[PDB]
Amino acid sequence: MNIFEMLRIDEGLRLKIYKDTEGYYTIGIGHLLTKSPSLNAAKSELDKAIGRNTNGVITKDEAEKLFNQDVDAAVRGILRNAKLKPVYDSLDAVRRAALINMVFQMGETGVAGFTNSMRMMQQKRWDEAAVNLAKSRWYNQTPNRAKRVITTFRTGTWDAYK
Ligand SMILES: [Cl-]
Ligand SMILES: [Cl-]
Repeated sequence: MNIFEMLRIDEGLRLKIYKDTEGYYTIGIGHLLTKSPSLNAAKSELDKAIGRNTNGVITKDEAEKLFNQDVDAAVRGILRNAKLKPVYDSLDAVRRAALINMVFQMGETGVAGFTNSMRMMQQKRWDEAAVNLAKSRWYNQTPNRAKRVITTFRTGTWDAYK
């Protein structure tokens, strides 16, 4: 199991524009298109991204191309973030994939505000960090996905995912 397979499970795969859990236009493998309410704005953002007139539909190939770019952006975003980097560098391979999942779903930004968890993670206080991670909107809104990532941090295994 790896990051791609892991996010591919958490996000699903859709080829038609859709509303995510928050009602934002999304497509592919968790690719947020826009925060706005206009489907037009969504379509326009889609076409700009894909580089053709999609008419709100893409193929698998294109979903997968967005997915690659998004994972890559996430890694590079952690690495460039002063608060995340050190976190990421201290972790083992499984756990980094968990931090990358979070960053993917919520932005470097949303992630860096879990300071307390972050610091616990850096100290290797697994059970405590897991408890802290659970006191968040993130968990209350998407509890099953949050639990998988959380076990992941806690155990440093892929069990949540098998
Ligand atoms: Cl893009
Ligand atoms: Cl969920």
